[PDB]
Amino acid sequence: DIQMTQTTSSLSASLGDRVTISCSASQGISNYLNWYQQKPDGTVKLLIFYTSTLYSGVPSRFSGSGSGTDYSLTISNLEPEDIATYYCQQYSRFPYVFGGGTKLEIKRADAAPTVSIFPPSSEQLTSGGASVVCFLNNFYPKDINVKWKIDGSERQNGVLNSWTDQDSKDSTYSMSSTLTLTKDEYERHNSYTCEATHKTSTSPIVKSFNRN
Amino acid sequence: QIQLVQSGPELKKPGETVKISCKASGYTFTNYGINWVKQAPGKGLKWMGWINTITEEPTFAEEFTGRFAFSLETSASTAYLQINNLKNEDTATYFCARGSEFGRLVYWGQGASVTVSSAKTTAPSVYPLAPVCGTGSSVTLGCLVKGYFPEPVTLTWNSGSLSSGVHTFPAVLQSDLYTLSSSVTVTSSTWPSQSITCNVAHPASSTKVDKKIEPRG
Repeated sequence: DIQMTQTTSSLSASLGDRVTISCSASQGISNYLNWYQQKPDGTVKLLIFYTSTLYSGVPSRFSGSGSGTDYSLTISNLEPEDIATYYCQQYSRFPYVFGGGTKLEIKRADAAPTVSIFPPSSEQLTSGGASVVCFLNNFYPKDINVKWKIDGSERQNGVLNSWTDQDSKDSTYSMSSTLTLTKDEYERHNSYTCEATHKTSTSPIVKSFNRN
Repeated sequence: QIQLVQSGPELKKPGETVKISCKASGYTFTNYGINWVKQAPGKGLKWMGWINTITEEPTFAEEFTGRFAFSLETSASTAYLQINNLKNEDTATYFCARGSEFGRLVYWGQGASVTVSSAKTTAPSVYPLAPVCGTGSSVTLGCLVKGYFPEPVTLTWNSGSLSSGVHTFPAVLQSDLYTLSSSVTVTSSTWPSQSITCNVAHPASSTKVDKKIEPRG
């Protein structure tokens, strides 16, 4: 089997610009390479087959080139519907091997996260549970680090995080950090903070509350 | 008219057997072969192999030999993917794709999800998330969906009438159960002025829950 490696997993670009996605192989596959597109909903469709032959129904702004071991996919006029994950596939010799895949993302102006902290619901406390939820919505870039400090001390374990894909509308990102623990553990302390370390600020954004 | 129809989502314990069908239609079934592609959640596409629709002979990849089998029924124009002695790593979506010339994968199926777990069918615990009594232009509300199995679940705000300013976060696994959360941001002049209800529906356990977000107090 041939190792099909795409050197870039994540790629950012502004709409209208030209983007190029590369694909490398450990062996020469002699122009027997195909490109695929996987939209966010999971659907997969063939774009370019045999290195350059555009498939029936593919926009002319899509193009592929390369020879031997190195190949590339190019989109001239980047459009919002082109935001997807692209895989390269060789078929010189069995078995077929897909590439690592390159995720395409829209570049925009940097935005500070909107941090919101939430106490455990009174309905949940009756069930013995007590989840402390921290929302970090609509920020750019994607890179961001959270820190649950409890009584001034950082809480490492028990943190449940969830990240969204790039927003289809404003191209921003959002994260949901939940401090999952029981009611007994929730009443043992009384200082729940939520530090948000992001590029947009030197000092991190801090939201907190207390069950006083 | 060419389409590949696959079976629905599957729920199996570790060590069990799963069978995935791939109905071919809109063309001559014996003219092309069927490829199988595995994709773990968050991972890339993995070419499992293909099966000749004439000789009924499979061609597997490196790692898919032993517990995997390609099969078909000529009279029903349907290919089959069977995985025996299921493991945790088998949890993925399995696509079927018709094999055309130039080794291309064309007319992909919708994919059949396979979930390998020991967890039982569990209804979610819908919990309203209201901010603290303590200001600003907008106000962000939330809805906690904790400990359900399996996927999926549907969350809408005010019967889907409230779409803007909504972030539904992907379900995350915790002790074999899924936990989901969703945020909604509206103006201060509409909440708590108007009712904001979290509509959570988990069909696997026949659960429908409408949860209004009330002010803390």
